[PDB]
Amino acid sequence: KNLKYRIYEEQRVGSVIARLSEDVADVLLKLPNPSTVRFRAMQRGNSPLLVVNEDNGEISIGATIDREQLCQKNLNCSIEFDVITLPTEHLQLFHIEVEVLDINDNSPQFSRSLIPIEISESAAVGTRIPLDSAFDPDVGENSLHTYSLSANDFFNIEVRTRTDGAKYAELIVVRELDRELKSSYELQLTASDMGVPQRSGSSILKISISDSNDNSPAFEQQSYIIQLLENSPVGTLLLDLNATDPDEGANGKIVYSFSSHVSPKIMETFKIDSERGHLTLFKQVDYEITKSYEIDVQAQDLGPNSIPAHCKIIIKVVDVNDNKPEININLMSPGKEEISYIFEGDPIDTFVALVRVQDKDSGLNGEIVCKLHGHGHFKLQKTYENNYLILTNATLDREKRSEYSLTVIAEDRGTPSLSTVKHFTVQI
Amino acid sequence: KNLKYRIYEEQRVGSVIARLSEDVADVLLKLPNPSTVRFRAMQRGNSPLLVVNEDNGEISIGATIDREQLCQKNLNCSIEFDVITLPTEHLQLFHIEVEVLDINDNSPQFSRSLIPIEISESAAVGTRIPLDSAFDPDVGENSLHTYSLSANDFFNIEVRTRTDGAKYAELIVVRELDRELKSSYELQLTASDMGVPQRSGSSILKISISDSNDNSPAFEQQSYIIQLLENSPVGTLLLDLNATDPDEGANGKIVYSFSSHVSPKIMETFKIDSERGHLTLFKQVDYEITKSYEIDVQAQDLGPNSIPAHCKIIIKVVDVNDNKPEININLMSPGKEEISYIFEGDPIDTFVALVRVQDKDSGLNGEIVCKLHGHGHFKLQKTYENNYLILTNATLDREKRSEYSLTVIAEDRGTPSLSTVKHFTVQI
Ligand SMILES: *[C@@H]1O[C@H](CO[C@@H]2O[C@@H](C)[C@@H](O)[C@@H](O)[C@@H]2O)[C@@H](O[C@@H]2O[C@H](CO)[C@@H](O[C@@H]3O[C@H](CO[C@H]4O[C@H](CO)[C@@H](O)[C@H](O)[C@@H]4O)[C@@H](O)[C@H](O[C@H]4O[C@H](CO)[C@@H](O)[C@H](O)[C@@H]4O)[C@@H]3O)[C@H](O)[C@H]2NC(C)=O)[C@H](O)[C@H]1NC(C)=O
Ligand SMILES: *[C@@H]1O[C@H](CO[C@@H]2O[C@@H](C)[C@@H](O)[C@@H](O)[C@@H]2O)[C@@H](O[C@@H]2O[C@H](CO)[C@@H](O[C@@H]3O[C@H](CO)[C@@H](O)[C@H](O)[C@@H]3O)[C@H](O)[C@H]2NC(C)=O)[C@H](O)[C@H]1NC(C)=O
Ligand SMILES: *[C@@H]1O[C@H](CO[C@@H]2O[C@@H](C)[C@@H](O)[C@@H](O)[C@@H]2O)[C@@H](O[C@@H]2O[C@H](CO)[C@@H](O)[C@H](O)[C@H]2NC(C)=O)[C@H](O)[C@H]1NC(C)=O
Ligand SMILES: *[C@@H]1O[C@H](CO)[C@@H](O)[C@H](O[C@@H]2O[C@@H](C)[C@@H](O)[C@@H](O)[C@@H]2O)[C@H]1NC(C)=O
Ligand SMILES: *[C@@H]1O[C@H](CO)[C@@H](O)[C@H](O)[C@H]1NC(C)=O
Ligand SMILES: *[C@@H]1O[C@H](CO)[C@@H](O)[C@H](O)[C@H]1NC(C)=O
Ligand SMILES: [Ca+2]
Ligand SMILES: [Ca+2]
Ligand SMILES: [Ca+2]
Ligand SMILES: [Ca+2]
Ligand SMILES: [Ca+2]
Ligand SMILES: [Ca+2]
Ligand SMILES: [Ca+2]
Ligand SMILES: [Ca+2]
Ligand SMILES: [Ca+2]
Ligand SMILES: [Ca+2]
Ligand SMILES: [Ca+2]
Ligand SMILES: [Ca+2]
Ligand SMILES: [Ca+2]
Ligand SMILES: [Ca+2]
Ligand SMILES: [Ca+2]
Ligand SMILES: [Ca+2]
Ligand SMILES: [Ca+2]
Ligand SMILES: [Ca+2]
Ligand code: NA
Ligand code: NA
Repeated sequence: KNLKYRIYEEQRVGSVIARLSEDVADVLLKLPNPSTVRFRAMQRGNSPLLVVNEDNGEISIGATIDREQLCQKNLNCSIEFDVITLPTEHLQLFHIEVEVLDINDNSPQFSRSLIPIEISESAAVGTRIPLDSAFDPDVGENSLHTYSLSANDFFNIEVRTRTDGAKYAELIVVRELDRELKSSYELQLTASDMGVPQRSGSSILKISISDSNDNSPAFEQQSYIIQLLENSPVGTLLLDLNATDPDEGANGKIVYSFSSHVSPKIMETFKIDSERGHLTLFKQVDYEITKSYEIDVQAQDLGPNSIPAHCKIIIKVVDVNDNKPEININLMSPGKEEISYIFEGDPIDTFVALVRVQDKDSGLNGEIVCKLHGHGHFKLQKTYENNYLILTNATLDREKRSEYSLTVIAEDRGTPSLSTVKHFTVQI
Repeated sequence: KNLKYRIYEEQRVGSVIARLSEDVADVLLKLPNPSTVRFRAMQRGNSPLLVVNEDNGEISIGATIDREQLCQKNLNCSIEFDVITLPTEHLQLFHIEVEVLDINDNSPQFSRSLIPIEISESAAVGTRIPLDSAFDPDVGENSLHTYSLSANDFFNIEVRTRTDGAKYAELIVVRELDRELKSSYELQLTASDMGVPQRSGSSILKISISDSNDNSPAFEQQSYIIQLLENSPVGTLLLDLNATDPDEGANGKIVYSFSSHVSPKIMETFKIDSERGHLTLFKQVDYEITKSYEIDVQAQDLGPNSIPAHCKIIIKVVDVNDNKPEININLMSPGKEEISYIFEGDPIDTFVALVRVQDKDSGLNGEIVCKLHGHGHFKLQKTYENNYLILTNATLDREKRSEYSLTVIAEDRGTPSLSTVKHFTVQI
């Protein structure tokens, strides 16, 4: 005869499932000498989960019944057990089937306690990252049901089911990440089943935010006015530029250089340190040639898709008194630097020489005072700016002196003052 | 007296500019013997540009007058020089100012003929790149006025003016660039002034498009279904994955790996080649333990801000006949494998043995044929699936023989078939 029974797993050893006397009365009481029958179980002596009492026919749990090690994740679980009546003469055969129900004696569990995941700050709102699945060997209501993520402002989870039915958690970036502000997170993922009592397991996700090159260098200020004495030595520090980049590694490492469009002249006279940004002089400047310079400097990081920053540096040169006045004396005489005077006297206010002075410099450094200091009484008459005339101031005397020596002094209004002197003689 | 004249540069040497005798008549005609006066130029510097005719006072070009070498880029240009009348008796002084005008005898020119510029395809519509400025030593309308860029579909040009008045060209990205399609451009930039005849100069732009990581790997298919014999040797090639990335260098170098969320079990049994994508078996499979696998494999490039690609590989394991049938024979005898039989003549169909068979496999590989072989007159009667009884089939006349030896055959319906044999003796 066939008998079917229904138990819960892990019940205490020795508990009775059924009593043959009570359930197979129709068979036992119809044998010869009903009270003399004895029972024998048909199993091996290794791990007998069900046992029969040979004297009264009690079917009781012999060893622990773990549904999980027995049927794994199958919904249907049942143990088979054959019992026979002794003696052999007209023995009966009882095939006993015990359906095993599952209790919730297993909590959700994670493979690893630390779940390291790396996310680039570039990751767009909506990015999804499947997380480790917890394992719950139970079945039905007792198996893994849902997940939950510790409260925070940047991540969520959606619970999903894959092809085979199992459930898993998908991490979702819901707010724009920024490594420059918060580089790492630590959040708790909790899996829980739907059993009674409800069980839970948990793991910690260590989210690390990798840097992307979402920031370019920045200058303190964009414009600069530098004054430079035209006599500064090669190597003078014109300006130490400082730019900053919040990014990490190469993305935040800055290189300074002259903008790609700078004129060659600027590169001829100035040099910029690629690493520290020391704008230095390479060959001296001359106010008498170019009075100003408009340098365009750029700073760019060594990261990908890099946008550069730029600042403008105006170098204004200032004049120094590095040019001495020039004296030119011109005469009517076609040949030489000598002024010919009539042997026998001459009239007053007679043209002797034209005098022109000039100074390369500017301002007071280029303004000239001219003085005539010959050994006599000639007069230096102004005609226009920096152009004077040399004339006489009284009637001369041939007999007294024949050779004259005149000296012109040109002295600019600079400090230190500079001056030159020229000499020429008057033959009469 | 002051005299002002207006001439053009580069005029034919020897041409007459003005006649002093004619222009200072109002002064000469008030002298004694106006017709005897002669003129002398006060030519200063090592620059003999203009000459005076001593007899009539004609001002003629002594040497070529190049406005560019004299006043450079200044609007106001003039040569100043003093001329005097002979004889000295009340000689006159004429200050002459000769304004030199500019002709368009110089074309715009570029410092370098090839202008190499590098642009990353990531550069957004609107990016601007100031380009080298050409230099035109002319002045006014004759100097650099406008620029022009060879016709194209990806770049535009805007003309600009800097603080000091000079003009420059700003390159503009007008349409989204894509290096994967077109890696370089070559465009002609022409600077032209506004003189008549209009003169022009040109340089060529070598535009290089640097690659950015704007593409992630791609798989041929999204999922793959693999059937796998549970007896395949370690190393069987399950699948050769091919992913492609159009990017350059590291951006296009692909790495294959198991997704970070795969279970340790999957990594215990499978291996993926990081470089070529060879999904191979690491530890043999057993259909009797796990029947399928859902592998999540990813391929990502070695570039920045990299998004990985994903493919799902479903491995269906298939049963083979790799388990032999198992026989359990149970008897009355508690000690050893001999079944003690009633010495006295027994009736037909008397219990001798209980026999159970089983097979781990599935389908025909798990279907068992059970057969009873022996000396004679025994019957193997089925009770239920894979469970039979050994009984007697004739009157046990002890006289014939006392010892019997019986052999039980379990042979599954697999291919190749597997079998188990049991032996036990029947004493009467
Ligand atoms: C992934 O890419 C794999 C590579 O295939 C190429 O990839 C790139 C580089 C391009 O060239 C592209 O055009 C190619 O597709 C690809 O695997 C290939 O698959 C084919 C069949 O699908 C294979 O052809 C078969 O080759 C074997 C062996 O020959 C090879 O191996 C020997 C030993 O190493 C070498 O000496 C040879 O030079 C070959 O390289 C043959 O035995 C076989 O012949 C039999 O099968 C064909 C039909 O396939 C019949 O017509 C014949 O009559 C025979 O019955 C084929 O010739 C090819 O070998 C293989 N190459 C690999 C793996 O490198 C794969 O399909 C792509 N996708 C996936 C999902 O795997
Ligand atoms: C760029 O930065 C440098 C360095 O400044 C220092 O380092 C940076 C990384 C930042 O952390 C700064 O906050 C930090 O101060 C600047 O150079 C520094 O300039 C100052 C003056 O501005 C120097 O100190 C002065 O030196 C004079 C002359 O001897 C004294 O009379 C003053 O009493 C005062 O001490 C300082 O020495 C100098 N640093 C070094 C290392 O030489 C630099 O100015 C700056 N660039 C710009 C454009 O501001
Ligand atoms: C899993 O169990 C179902 C449920 O039915 C069974 O009912 C009892 C008879 C007993 O067997 C209990 O353990 C189960 O709860 C099975 O469904 C039956 O399957 C048989 C044949 O397989 C079929 O003839 C019946 O009609 C089915 N019953 C119903 C209500 O539809 C199912 O077969 C079991 N699956 C496996 C793989 O064993
Ligand atoms: C030029 O001639 C005039 C004629 O009157 C003189 O006055 C200048 O000399 C100065 O003036 C007189 C009044 C006297 O005080 C004399 O001592 C002055 O030096 C004369 N100048 C020169 C430089 O010879
Ligand atoms: C230069 O010439 C202009 C005419 O274009 C005139 O207006 C100006 O006065 C001149 N520059 C001077 C006088 O400094
Ligand atoms: C057992 O003996 C009977 C007697 O006729 C016979 O019919 C039967 O075939 C025998 N058993 C087997 C398995 O042949
Ligand atoms: Ca259990
Ligand atoms: Ca359980
Ligand atoms: Ca559970
Ligand atoms: Ca950021
Ligand atoms: Ca940066
Ligand atoms: Ca960053
Ligand atoms: Ca100088
Ligand atoms: Ca100077
Ligand atoms: Ca001076
Ligand atoms: Ca010229
Ligand atoms: Ca010119
Ligand atoms: Ca020109
Ligand atoms: Ca592209
Ligand atoms: Ca690209
Ligand atoms: Ca790529
Ligand atoms: Ca197997
Ligand atoms: Ca098998
Ligand atoms: Ca088998
Ligand atoms: Na610096
Ligand atoms: Na491959």
